[PDB]
Amino acid sequence: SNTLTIYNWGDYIDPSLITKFEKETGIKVIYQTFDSNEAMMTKIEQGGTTFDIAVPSDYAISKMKEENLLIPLDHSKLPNEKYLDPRFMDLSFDDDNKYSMPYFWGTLGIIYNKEMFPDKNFDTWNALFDPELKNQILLIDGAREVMGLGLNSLGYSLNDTNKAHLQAARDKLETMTPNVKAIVGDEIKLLMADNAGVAVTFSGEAAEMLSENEDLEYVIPKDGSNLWFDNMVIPKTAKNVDGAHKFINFMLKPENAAINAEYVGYATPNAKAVELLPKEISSDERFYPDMDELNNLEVYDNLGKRMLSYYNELFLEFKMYR
Repeated sequence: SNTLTIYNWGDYIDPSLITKFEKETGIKVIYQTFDSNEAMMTKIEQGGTTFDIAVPSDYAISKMKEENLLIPLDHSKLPNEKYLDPRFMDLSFDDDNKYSMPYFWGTLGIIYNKEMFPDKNFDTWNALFDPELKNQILLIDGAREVMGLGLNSLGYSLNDTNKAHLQAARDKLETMTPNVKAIVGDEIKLLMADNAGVAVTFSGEAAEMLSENEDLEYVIPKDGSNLWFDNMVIPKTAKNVDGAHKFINFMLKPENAAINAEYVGYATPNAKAVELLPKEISSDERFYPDMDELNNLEVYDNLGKRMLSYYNELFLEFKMYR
């Protein structure tokens, strides 16, 4: 058809690139946001003819593969793939990029106000359980994120499928509850803006936050955290498959990738776009770390429908205690 329907995370594109795309292709873009991979998957699983593009994380791509929910990409319609950094390609969630193309990548970490907590060390997930942090923490509303930090706080993998370990992680996270002001998503950056003094959320949200408030700092705990990749896919709900390839190729153009990274604040996977960014952005090693610095991070795995649903049930219980 002549309409393209995009499903993406909240606060995760420069709207001016959608305008630019529409003007350049004559395609009309419809754009719906989601707040988690779990919400996105639920909707895509209902089927019908809905979305031409979705932007799932790593494990969700592998899960959507398992469910036969993705359309293989025509790489001949994607010549801008050559500009991507190969370190972000051919990763185990989507071998040979058969189904997906890198959008943004990042980490998970702690954003804290250095003036509020000058005596604290957020180098460990265990700093978050300090009883001086009563009602101080804004936690990302994400099951893999929060179960993962609970597991990591115990010294376990964020992909642990030992049920005894998962129950231990839920019990641990219960002990954090007095320190939790709210469990929220995109609101965090606004709630922390200097218009609670600790947040756990994604690197790009932290980049935006730190740029507006000098007193904030972002640290990735040294006892392990998450490294993630969000990639564009064409779900089987698609009607405008050609248009979808056009959008993907458009977003792989370096000037578009640079504009997007500059506006949104997340790290680009596009090796030519990095050059186009202002050096104050690209030189920031909290957001553009050296690959050695990432050697203690773990990428979420698709644990299967049953175990992923159990993570979701445990996270929901944590959410309900309070």
